[PDB]
Amino acid sequence: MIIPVRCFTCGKIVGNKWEAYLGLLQAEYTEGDALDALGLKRYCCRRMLLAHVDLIEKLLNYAP
Amino acid sequence: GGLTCASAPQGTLRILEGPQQSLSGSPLQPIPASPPPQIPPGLRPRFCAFG
Ligand SMILES: [Zn+2]
Repeated sequence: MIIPVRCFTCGKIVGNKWEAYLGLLQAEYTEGDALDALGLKRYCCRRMLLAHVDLIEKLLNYAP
Repeated sequence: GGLTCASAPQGTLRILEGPQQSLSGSPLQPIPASPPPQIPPGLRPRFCAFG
């Protein structure tokens, strides 16, 4: 639904790299370069953003 | 002055309309076969050890 606040395996905080991730992808950067530029070194964190599906943007479209 | 049976026909013709076959080219697929999954060029390591 919404970005998890902390990576499940480690506990690293990834809930503040969602908008930065989206901004570096709009600038032309690959998902690899983008996840690198955010400080997500170990692949447990990289999967937390790489495979996130933002469904809070589709629920926030039906009437109040 | 009536109609009488005449001589038996000597043959029969059966007509049908038929078109012909073209050359065998056998063009199986636009982009054919199962194209293989493959390596992204260069790639580079996306991880390092500590120290
Ligand atoms: Zn992690």
